[PDB]
Amino acid sequence: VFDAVIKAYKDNSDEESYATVYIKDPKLTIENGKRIITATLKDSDFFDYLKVEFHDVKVLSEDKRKHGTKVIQFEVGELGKRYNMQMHILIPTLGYDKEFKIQFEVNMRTFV
Ligand code: HEM
Repeated sequence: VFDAVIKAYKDNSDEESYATVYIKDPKLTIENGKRIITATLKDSDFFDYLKVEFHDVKVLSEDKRKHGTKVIQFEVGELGKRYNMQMHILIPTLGYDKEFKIQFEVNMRTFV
C-alpha cells in the first residue's frame, strides 16, 4: 500500500485533463502480485459512469453529502503507461450531458 498519484490527459493532447481535479488522494496497493489503484472520486453525482480499459470502476464506498463522493477502485497492468478511460458527466441543472475519453497514467507519488 503506497501513496500514489494519478495524471490525466485531454485525450490525445498531453495537456493535463480537467478530470484530474475530481480525483484526489490516489493510493496504490498490490494484491495477488497485481497492481490495484484505490482513488477518491469527489463530486460523484455528476458521474453517470466511469469506465477503465471498457468496464466501470468498482465503488467501494458511496457518500451522498456534497454532490456525492465515491471511493472508486480499478486495476492497472503496468505503472508508467497510459491507459484509456471513459466517463459520462451528467449535471441535470446545468444541464451538462457530455461523455469523454481521456488517458491516464498512475504513478507513485514520491520516490519509492
Ligand atoms: C464533474 C464535472 C466535470 C468533469 C469531470 C469534466 C471533465 C471534462 C473532460 C474529461 C473534458 C475533455 C478532456 C479535457 O478537457 O481534459 C472536458 C472538457 C470540457 N469541459 Fe468539462 N467536466 C466537468 C464539468 C464541466 C463544467 C461544469 C463545465 C462548464 C461550466 C465544463 C466545460 C467544459 C467544456 C466547454 C469542455 C470542452 C468541450 C468540447 O471541446 O467539446 N465541464 N471536461
